[PDB]
Amino acid sequence: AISKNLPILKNHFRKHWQERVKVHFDQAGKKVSRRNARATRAAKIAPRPLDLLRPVVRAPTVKYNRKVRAGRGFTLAEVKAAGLTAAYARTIGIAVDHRRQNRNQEIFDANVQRLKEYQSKIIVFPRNGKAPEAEQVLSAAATFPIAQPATDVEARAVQDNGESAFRTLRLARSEKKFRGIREKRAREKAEAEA
Amino acid sequence: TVKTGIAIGLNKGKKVTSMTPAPKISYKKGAASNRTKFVRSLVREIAGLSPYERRLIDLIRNSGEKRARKVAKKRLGSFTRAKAKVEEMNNIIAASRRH
Amino acid sequence: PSRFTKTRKHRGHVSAGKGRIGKHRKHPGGRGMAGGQHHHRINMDKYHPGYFGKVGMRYFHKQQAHFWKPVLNLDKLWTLIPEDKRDQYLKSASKETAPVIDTLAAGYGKILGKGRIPNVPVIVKARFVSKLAEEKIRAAGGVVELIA
Amino acid sequence: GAYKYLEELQRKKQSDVLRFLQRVRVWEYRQKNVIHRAARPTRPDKARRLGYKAKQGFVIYRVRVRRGNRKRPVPKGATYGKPTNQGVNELKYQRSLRATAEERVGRRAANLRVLNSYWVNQDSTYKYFEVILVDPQHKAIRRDARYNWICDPVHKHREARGLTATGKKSRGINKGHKFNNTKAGRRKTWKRQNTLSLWRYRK
Amino acid sequence: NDVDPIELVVFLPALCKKMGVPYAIVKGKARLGTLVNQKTSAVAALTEVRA
RNA sequence: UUGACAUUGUGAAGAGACGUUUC
RNA sequence: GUUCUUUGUAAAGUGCCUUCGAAGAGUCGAGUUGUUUGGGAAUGCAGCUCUAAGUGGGUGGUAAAUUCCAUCUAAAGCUAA
RNA sequence: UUGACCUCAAAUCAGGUAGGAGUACCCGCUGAACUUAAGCAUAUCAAUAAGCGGAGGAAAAGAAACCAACCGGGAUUGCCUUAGUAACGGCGAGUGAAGCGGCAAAAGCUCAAAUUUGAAAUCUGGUACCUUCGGUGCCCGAGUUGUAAUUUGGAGAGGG
Ligand SMILES: [Mg+2]
Ligand SMILES: [Mg+2]
Ligand SMILES: [Mg+2]
Ligand SMILES: [Mg+2]
Ligand SMILES: [Mg+2]
Ligand SMILES: [Mg+2]
Ligand SMILES: [Mg+2]
Ligand SMILES: [Mg+2]
Ligand SMILES: [Mg+2]
Ligand SMILES: [Mg+2]
Ligand SMILES: [Mg+2]
Ligand SMILES: [Mg+2]
Ligand SMILES: [Mg+2]
Ligand SMILES: [Mg+2]
Ligand SMILES: [Mg+2]
Ligand SMILES: [Mg+2]
Ligand SMILES: [Mg+2]
Ligand SMILES: [Mg+2]
Ligand SMILES: [Mg+2]
Ligand SMILES: [Mg+2]
Ligand SMILES: [Mg+2]
Ligand SMILES: [Mg+2]
Ligand SMILES: [Mg+2]
Ligand SMILES: [Mg+2]
Ligand SMILES: [Mg+2]
Ligand SMILES: [Mg+2]
Ligand SMILES: [Mg+2]
Ligand SMILES: [Mg+2]
Ligand SMILES: [Mg+2]
Ligand SMILES: [Mg+2]
Ligand SMILES: [Mg+2]
Ligand SMILES: [Mg+2]
Ligand SMILES: [Mg+2]
Ligand SMILES: [Mg+2]
Ligand SMILES: [Mg+2]
Repeated sequence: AISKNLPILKNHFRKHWQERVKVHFDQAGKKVSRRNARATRAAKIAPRPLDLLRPVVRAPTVKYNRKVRAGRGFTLAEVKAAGLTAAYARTIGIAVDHRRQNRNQEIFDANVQRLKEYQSKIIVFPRNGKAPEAEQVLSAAATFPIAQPATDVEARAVQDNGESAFRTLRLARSEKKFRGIREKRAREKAEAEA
Repeated sequence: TVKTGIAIGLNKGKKVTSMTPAPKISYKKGAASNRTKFVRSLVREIAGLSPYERRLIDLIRNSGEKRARKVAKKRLGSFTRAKAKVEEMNNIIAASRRH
Repeated sequence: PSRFTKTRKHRGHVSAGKGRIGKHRKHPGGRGMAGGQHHHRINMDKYHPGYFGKVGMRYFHKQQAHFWKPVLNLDKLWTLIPEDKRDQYLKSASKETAPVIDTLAAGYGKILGKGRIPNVPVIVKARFVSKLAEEKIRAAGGVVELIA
Repeated sequence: GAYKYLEELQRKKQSDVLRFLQRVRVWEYRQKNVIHRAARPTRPDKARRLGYKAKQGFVIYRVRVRRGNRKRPVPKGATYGKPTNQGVNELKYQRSLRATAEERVGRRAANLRVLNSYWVNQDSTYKYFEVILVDPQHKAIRRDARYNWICDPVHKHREARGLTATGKKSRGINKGHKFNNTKAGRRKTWKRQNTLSLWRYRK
Repeated sequence: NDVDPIELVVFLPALCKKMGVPYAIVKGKARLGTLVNQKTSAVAALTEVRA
């Protein structure tokens, strides 16, 4: 039924919903599991650090490309440009990704930079048994953070070349719209011949 | 490809010093190669023409290249697929005529 | 909590609060939005005009935040510059050591012209500005740098 | 490589060489039982391609299945229900006849595990399939590191669950927008978006 | 002359033909087997041969 | 129940479609 | 952390040059029918009819002809949390 | 008359395997109506109950015939969110996801297609010995209608 001045609700409960209620009573005790099993992973991983070294990556969509984001892997271009093989890189602390390419130098250069800076900061133990112990560092990600670049300085000079920025956009947009139309009227200029 | 650095318009997008990434062989997936180019030749003259193929070339040297295409589009399920088949006929027809 | 509830007050009066003539029956008038065009029409017109019928264009597989373009007014603008750093730029009032504000970095996507700012030059970098917003900036000794 | 020729010869099913072959073979296959043991893969280039390997432990079966829609097994047509569900004669089975093929041999050879199958012939009445199986207790496979995975209990009757190739087809497993339901597994993904998650500190 | 399936071998005389290669459709897939110490051999062809 | 398509192949008389070919 | 073993003239990685670079068919796809899906000139699934190709093929949430662009590599498989 | 091959059989032949149970959770098939719409048939309930087949300690999914239209992203699963939104709907009742973003966990791969052709290099079994989840030798068989090795698209192969 309908009455009084209230908003029209849309509560989808016409379907035996109670057969499927997930009440996270285990939110607490699962945190303990997620720990206790991180703890005991960190053990048998010897002195290795739980997580792989991961790239900088720009992050997709017009909504988000302003920020920068840890990607999945390092490309093959960056790995050889770091002077080592992908196949061996996996066996250290490094994540590789055969799909995913470089079309941006400033992410490449800054990623080969990570790779270099990473090698220099870890000690790869020799293949036998005895070693120089070393303490166990848990995160690579803590150790090698990703930060967003520089884009500009705190202040510069006002430089007004006179072009209104609004109008620059306007004309820019009009350009798009009719380019196709113009692509036509021109074609009939060729077809307007004797 | 040559981005204007402006956020709208006929090639919008922030300017980035570009690279041009090593080409994937996966992009060469349907690539011919002398191997298949040979075998598919040899199967043709062994196996021969197929029914609709036999009428396809027939419409060709008769009721135009047009009418043959319409049949070929109905028969194969795609216009593009038809034109590419009708073409393949004309080359067979080419061989039979001028040997 | 139930202790404060009205139904505690009602115990011992027949029929709860619901009456003798008119009961509390099991859905008079129908469940949910029934009879909107019919017996529940007087409430639907008034309180919910517009409810019925289509209007406008359809858009399959629409992706919100293809249209991500959050707004910022000159009305603020100077909020984007860190407080303590602000005073400095406020008096320096220079066209030569003018402050730069990367609005897109702040998370915005268009500057709009509401309100007034002081005569101080600002280099404002953004995607899209209002014809009036850039007019005010330009008139305060600043400029607009289009970015992406 | 004689195979590359076969692969490309097999494509010309309307060629006389193949018409003739198809015509003579669909008769032979019909006079044998609905299900029988096959000597050796009539499509050696094809069995191979699906993972078959000519050795001790790979078995090939051939099987007739009946072709057409599924007549709703309801008594005298009577649906007893709304008119939507009054259908009988135009209803199509959600699995593929090849799945019905795989499933039928797999019960006859319940001591083997089903690896894959492929078409070989059809007619108005039957589609014909050769199904490739593998013995999980024959040492040639138990020691083969490439195929020992199928000895695991987790692959028992994999064809009756749709883990086979036709099985993952009809079950609609594939990446993409065209497979939003059916992908993580139709029912499972349903139960997901139909479950009510309440945390301890309600949000 | 007796290979089943025949599709294994049909394209051969024509594969030979295109290359010049001399061929013969000998009788006996079991005869060619004996020829290589097996049970059946389908095909058999020498290339070198002492002078 | 009627028609099409599929299962569907080989040789002819014909009236037919412009020695092939669909009736 | 010890000790038998027993492996080699054999396995692997990397630099430039050059020539090749095989990639799954009664499938993909299309019609039509039923079913399903938020998927809307048709989201998946199936039945019958048609049935490909290799600078091919698929996808790009409005059908079609035409021109471009972009993005993966189907019709075979394994795999812990 | 003798010996092979192909196909098809038989044995209480030699050794194995399947069934049946359980089924909370899992992979499919098959499939309602009560009910809601204040009537009702489309729709709803519900791609649910019931019925059938098949697994495990998880199952399934999984290294893109993906997402995207960005400066792009990068196996799968899941939680937070996208969002009661785009969209479906006698456009009525009602239904109703996806992409990005943060997180948990992280792992990558191998066949088919290739001349080993200067060596079928591969494998079951029997059998003798031993150090027995097996090693070695011998024999039969399997296999050229292709068992090994190298190669799987990220590549890679043949030569210098
Ligand atoms: Mg619980
Ligand atoms: Mg981690
Ligand atoms: Mg009172
Ligand atoms: Mg009272
Ligand atoms: Mg009363
Ligand atoms: Mg009254
Ligand atoms: Mg009223
Ligand atoms: Mg304001
Ligand atoms: Mg039937
Ligand atoms: Mg399978
Ligand atoms: Mg190598
Ligand atoms: Mg493929
Ligand atoms: Mg159904
Ligand atoms: Mg449909
Ligand atoms: Mg597909
Ligand atoms: Mg699997
Ligand atoms: Mg016995
Ligand atoms: Mg059972
Ligand atoms: Mg019923
Ligand atoms: Mg009820
Ligand atoms: Mg009712
Ligand atoms: Mg009522
Ligand atoms: Mg009633
Ligand atoms: Mg049930
Ligand atoms: Mg069951
Ligand atoms: Mg168990
Ligand atoms: Mg677990
Ligand atoms: Mg599994
Ligand atoms: Mg791949
Ligand atoms: Mg992903
Ligand atoms: Mg109404
Ligand atoms: Mg629904
Ligand atoms: Mg994410
Ligand atoms: Mg191999
Ligand atoms: Mg080389």
